[PDB]
Amino acid sequence: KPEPTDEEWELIKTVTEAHVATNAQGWKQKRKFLPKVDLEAFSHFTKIITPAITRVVDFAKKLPMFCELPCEDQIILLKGCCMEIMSLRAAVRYDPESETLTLNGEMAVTRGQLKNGGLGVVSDAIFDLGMSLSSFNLDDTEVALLQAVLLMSSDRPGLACVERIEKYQDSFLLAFEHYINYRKHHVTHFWPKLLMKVTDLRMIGACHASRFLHMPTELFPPLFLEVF
Amino acid sequence: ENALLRYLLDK
Ligand SMILES: CCOc1nc(C(=O)NCC(=O)O)c(O)c2ccc(Oc3c(C)cc(C(=O)c4cc(C)cc(C)c4)cc3C)cc12
Repeated sequence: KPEPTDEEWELIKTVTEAHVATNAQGWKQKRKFLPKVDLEAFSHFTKIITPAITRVVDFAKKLPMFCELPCEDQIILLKGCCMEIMSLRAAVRYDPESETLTLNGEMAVTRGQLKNGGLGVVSDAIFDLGMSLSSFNLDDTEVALLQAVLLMSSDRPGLACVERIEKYQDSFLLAFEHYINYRKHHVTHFWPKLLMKVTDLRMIGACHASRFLHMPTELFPPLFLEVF
Repeated sequence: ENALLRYLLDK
């Protein structure tokens, strides 16, 4: 089973570090269990959205490949994957004992809070992912690599460098699988099942976008509105 | 129009 090359070991070091550097309190100790849909639920959530969006922006910037694209491309790639990444980042922090996700490394939310907080069915999707990601035992390199795959998505509307972006994603995909091969998880068909999680995360990002077409806008943090 | 994003990306 092919294990990672040396150029790939360096790409794994690059992405892991950029992720660790932009991941809140890498946190179970520094927790804060929170208590038609109440805009009072919005307050706690929209107030924590901007610091989360920013961390994704910071992860992106710390990948050279990302910095080599034209700004209008960087904007489109960040719009398209921000919720996908914030969502992976909460899902790997699912605690089966409390049945909670940890947002921003501190706030512990439940299925019910996130849903009635305005996320709706997307809440069930993210909890379901976290539950099903428990047995995967993804480490910081695996998560960072999933993030780079979502970030470097060639099919986002308006992109100029479709060909370059695709070439970068192929790169991360090969490092990711060779690292997966190296790690020998005690789970069957590990690589296939991960690619299925990537589709689960991309459904979360497409449904969030669609659910943001709801009526005022000034009530919503300004960076949240700029990443729909 | 992606003014805050644009800022956070150039800085
Ligand atoms: C859980 C995984 O997504 C998240 N993950 C993290 C996280 O852990 N990030 C880690 C990191 O980057 O280091 C968060 O901090 C989140 C904060 C709010 C949120 O959820 C929202 C809520 C609770 C409401 C709105 C909205 O304003 C709204 C949205 C829609 C789709 C529809 C309507 C009507 C309103 C938007 C979002 C992103 C989702 C978060």
